[PDB]
Amino acid sequence: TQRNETSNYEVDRTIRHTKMNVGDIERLSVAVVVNYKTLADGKPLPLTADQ
Amino acid sequence: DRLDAALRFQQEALNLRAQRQEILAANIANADTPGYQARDIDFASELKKVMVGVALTLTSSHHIPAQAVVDLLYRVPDQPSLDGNTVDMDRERTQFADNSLKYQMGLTVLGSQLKGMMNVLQG
Repeated sequence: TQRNETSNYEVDRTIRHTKMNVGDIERLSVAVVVNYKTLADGKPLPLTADQ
Repeated sequence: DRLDAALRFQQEALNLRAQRQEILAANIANADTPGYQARDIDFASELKKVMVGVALTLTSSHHIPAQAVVDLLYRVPDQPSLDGNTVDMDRERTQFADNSLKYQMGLTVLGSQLKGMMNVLQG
């Protein structure tokens, strides 16, 4: 037995050219502080877990 | 090419003479093999067949080009041997000498045609 096989293929091709924007954000860290709650009496009652 | 068409007939005749020469010499060499049949080719019919293909398409550079890759007639026996060998010395010796002569004649004709095509150009 003898099998000689030659195949020429055409392939899908996708070229993407990208120029990233200058000034993008890499990592953002934010510090927020809130106050207590002073009722009509004036006692600074702290907030709750849900809030 | 037109140059091939002019020299096609003599080249095919020369190649067929070489092939038949090989076949006749194989018949001579295997003369003593018991059960060997003497084979030969009909020169004229095979010359018609050769004188009377599709390279695969190459889209780019990497694509690989297409890769390329006669009928033997039994001789009618003359004398019946006991070991089944039908090779006759005299017949194939004459055929061998004739094929040698015709190969030389084909070489002469092809060389003359090439030499004429050359002296047309020389100047």
